[PDB]
Amino acid sequence: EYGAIYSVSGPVVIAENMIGCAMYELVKVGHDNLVGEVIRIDGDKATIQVYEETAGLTVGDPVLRTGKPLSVELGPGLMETIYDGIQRPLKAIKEESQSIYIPRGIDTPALDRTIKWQFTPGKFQVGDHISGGDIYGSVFENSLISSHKILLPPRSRGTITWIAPAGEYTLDEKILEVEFDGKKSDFTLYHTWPVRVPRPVTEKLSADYPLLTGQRVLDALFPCVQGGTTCIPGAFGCGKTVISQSLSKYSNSDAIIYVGCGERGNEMAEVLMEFPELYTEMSGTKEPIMKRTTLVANTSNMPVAAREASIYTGITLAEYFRDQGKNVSMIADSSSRWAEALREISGRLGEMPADQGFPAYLGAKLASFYERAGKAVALGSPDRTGSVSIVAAVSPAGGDFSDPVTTATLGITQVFWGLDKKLAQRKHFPSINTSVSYSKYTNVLNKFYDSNYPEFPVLRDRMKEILSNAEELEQVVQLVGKSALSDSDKITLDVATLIKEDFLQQNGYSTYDAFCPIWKTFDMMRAFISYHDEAQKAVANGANWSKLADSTGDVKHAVSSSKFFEPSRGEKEVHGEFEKLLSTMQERFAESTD
Amino acid sequence: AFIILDEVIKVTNRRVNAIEHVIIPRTENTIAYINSELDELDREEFYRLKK
Amino acid sequence: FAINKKAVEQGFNVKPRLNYNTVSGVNGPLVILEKVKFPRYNEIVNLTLPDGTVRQGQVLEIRGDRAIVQVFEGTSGIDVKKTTVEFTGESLRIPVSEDMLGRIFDGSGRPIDNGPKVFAEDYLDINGSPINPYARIYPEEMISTGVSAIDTMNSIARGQKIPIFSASGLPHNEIAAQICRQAGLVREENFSIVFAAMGVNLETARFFKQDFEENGSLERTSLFLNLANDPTIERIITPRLALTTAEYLAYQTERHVLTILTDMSSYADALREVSAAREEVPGRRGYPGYMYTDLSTIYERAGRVEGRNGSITQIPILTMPNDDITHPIPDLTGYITEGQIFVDRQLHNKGIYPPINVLPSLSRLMKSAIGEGMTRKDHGDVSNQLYAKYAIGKDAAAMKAVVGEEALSIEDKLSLEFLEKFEKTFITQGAYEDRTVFESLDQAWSLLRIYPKEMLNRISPKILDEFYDR
Repeated sequence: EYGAIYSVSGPVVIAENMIGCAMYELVKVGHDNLVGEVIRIDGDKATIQVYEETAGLTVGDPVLRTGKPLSVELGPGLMETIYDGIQRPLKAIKEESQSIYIPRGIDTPALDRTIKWQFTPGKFQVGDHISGGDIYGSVFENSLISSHKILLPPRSRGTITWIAPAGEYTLDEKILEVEFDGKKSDFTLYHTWPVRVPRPVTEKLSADYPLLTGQRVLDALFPCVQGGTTCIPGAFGCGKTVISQSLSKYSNSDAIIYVGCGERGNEMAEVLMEFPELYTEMSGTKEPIMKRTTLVANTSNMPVAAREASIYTGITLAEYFRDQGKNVSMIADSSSRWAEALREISGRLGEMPADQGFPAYLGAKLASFYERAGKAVALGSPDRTGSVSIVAAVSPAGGDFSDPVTTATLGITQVFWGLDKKLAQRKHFPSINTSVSYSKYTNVLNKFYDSNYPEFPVLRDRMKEILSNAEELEQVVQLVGKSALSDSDKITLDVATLIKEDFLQQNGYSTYDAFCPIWKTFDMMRAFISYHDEAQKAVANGANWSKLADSTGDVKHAVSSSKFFEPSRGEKEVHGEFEKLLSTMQERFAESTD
Repeated sequence: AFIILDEVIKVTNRRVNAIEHVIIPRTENTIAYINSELDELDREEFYRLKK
Repeated sequence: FAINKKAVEQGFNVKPRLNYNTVSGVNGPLVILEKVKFPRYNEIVNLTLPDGTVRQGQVLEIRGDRAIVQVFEGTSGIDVKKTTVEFTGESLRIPVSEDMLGRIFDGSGRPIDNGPKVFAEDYLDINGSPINPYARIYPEEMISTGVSAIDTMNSIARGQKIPIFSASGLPHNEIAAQICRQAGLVREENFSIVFAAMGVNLETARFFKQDFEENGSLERTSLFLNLANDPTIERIITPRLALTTAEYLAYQTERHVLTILTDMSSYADALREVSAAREEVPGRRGYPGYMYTDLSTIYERAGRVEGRNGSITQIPILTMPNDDITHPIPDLTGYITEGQIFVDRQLHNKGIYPPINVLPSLSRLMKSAIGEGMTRKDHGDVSNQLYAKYAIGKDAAAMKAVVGEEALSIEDKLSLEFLEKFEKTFITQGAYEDRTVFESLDQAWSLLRIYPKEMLNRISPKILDEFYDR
């Protein structure tokens, strides 16, 4: 029934008279009912770790055992919500305590329990056989998440014997009963799940659909595929906010789960104050992104037991939303801080340190957590198909890349988008360093490119070659001088400069350059290559680049004016514009080359 | 002046190339090795105290 | 025959086993029992969690009446009131039968190909007694892998163990697939292939399953998969299961087996993790003090035998942490083994496939396989000449970047030309191109035409006089 306390030391509490405690399980300790996690067992005693401060505990205080490991509530009412590491609703705590601090031991349900949802019964009906993962209804939540499907929790079977008609229901009402060995199961609108146990799925699949962002330099040279993985450096001058905002505003995804696993405070207040001001543009200036994203935030002074268990909370929600047939995309934030918190937990527990101090777990846990991404087919009746994508952000531990975490994550991920402050400080956005970044999903996207836009791979290979040749020429001009080069070399350098100035660089503060669709980029690459090759042709047949640059005139102008055609004018208009531009360019090269 | 300047530039550029290519990396490797050794000793001290 | 009919007659016997509902603690991945009635060291037990889900364990210590059990599939959810153990009175054994070929098993050696159980011919302990050294015979044979850098500068004799050192991101998977697809005795492609991958991502497993299927090799193979998300402790069992299967096949059905171990680094990491759970004295960089013996008891299971015809060859793939040949894992791996092929990062950045440099690679048993009666008599020393010239090219190029291009005698110019061609035409080859040793040696001779006869000293004059002119 209850176990008393026996000894207290730091965050370690040892209870007694407790028989029947799982090795990992949540217990309520003290008269304030703090939470803890069983760690050791020997006879009656059971070492417990208390998340919050342990001061004021007295021998003999009762202890309650919950009977399940650290879990998370899943159901309606997740979107437009802000949580702590262990899913504490911060928007409701401030309304309950009416203060600015978090009371020690305050407990409120993770989901609002007094609100009416409109439930529509599914295709199942009494007498039918049902199994885990099946859909048996729907719920209306927003105008953006228009249908929130209801799922029978996995690991549950039997024959349904009672269902409710469509109506107004709250999260404390039973709406289904399943008979397996007695009509003794009652299912409400929500269900829980352990956070360290991957959510079951029918079958994993391969990733073959690109993750469209809007930035040309990423969708063209270093593409990412839905269900993939990524990591990017985290610093101040560079700025990953330019990535996060665009990804959460224009990606082709149906949900975003931002996760902050330990930050500086002020620089968390400056992101909690921005999301409820970003408007997506579909079917009009649709409601802010908050209708579509749930957010997990952890400042630096939250309980350490929570700052390390955050990325497990976000990924579980991402998998839950995948289980409905959506394309989720989690976004971590400074996983290095999570690694530091893990090291702190282990060191306090006490274990032999591995390379540089981190425990041996790091290499295994990183890969295990990263394995949850990827496309999959959910287990259920209507045969959904979803995917989850992770975009990490490795924070150089002290300003380097030799620490174990960076190497471990760089060998696990598949993409890398390097960012340099040198480019950013001199007005170059997005500040991508196109030499150290790379992408490995290139050869898996052919099944899509050839079906839609066959010429991509050759064009991008040629452009990468052009840039490499430009930098090659650049480490020699300063010593040998520009005059010692041919006209082909100068043509290559000039086209490289044109690309670097009016293709890679994007505005992001207008309507013409804020989100470049796929064809809007394919056509630009086509036009740039059509200019470069026809320019090289004139030198090949006999001419002087001095007489080519001047004679061309508007040729080097129309290409740079291509980016000023707003992509909101309709695809057909821009396609016609580009085709006419190519025709005019080749006609002029037919004239100027006479 | 042409001959003298050629000589001086040649010697200085040669010295710069030598320093860049076969001095800095050697010292960097030495620093990395010593850094590893220090942690190697720290681990043993920690283990003794643990025992 | 009667001898066959008696070895299994002892099978017809029934031996009940106890159930102990008495646990007295849990800590980390360990579980402590009490009142066990004559434990046995290295036994097998069957935990039955209160949820009703079975697990498996293995005793590690036994005092008067306590047994310390480590659980494979984690330890969470266990309770000291409702759990239940059951001592099987035996070590861990695997069911083997020559019908395993063409099937898929997971880390614990149970089918995952939607098929039936193995229906074994006998049970074998995953461990095995060492091989009486007086009953071992060295190879005296050669395998033609079709890779010039592997079949000319080094060599592989069946019955040999050769690692493949490669960094992370390099195409060691492609090299291994090519080798296994494209290996035969130099004048067979009947090498039954057992394959064991531990600590891999889904993409790698899918790729390997794909490659073995389109080459018509899946009907004579056997795969053990232990992906990255599978339980960590089980990664120790997998290589032993694979090697036990290989030993059965080869030394009891007389067929030549070739084994692949996809990632030994994950095995080492799992060893370190399980060790740190206990308090064993650590070696350098934290790895266990006895890792050398543990690796040795895995590698030293290949070779041939006096009274048999089978022969099992190993190609363990190993990943260095930071491209550091002085790391403990490569050091012990190359101390135990006999030679190793090195995959180079630098050559990879120039788009050279296979990105194999030859200076840091070695093959101990090359000097025996090559000679006369199997290849030309020049093979023994053409390799030495190419080695010397490549080493001279390296330091000639290194010198060029310091003093400039003023002190480079004609020797250095020839050396640089040789170094360029030896990489741009000789090492490089396609992903589906065979190269018999004769053709590779002809090309190698073609690259020594640069040097005049008078300074090819490492090579013998007799070979020069008879081949340098043809």
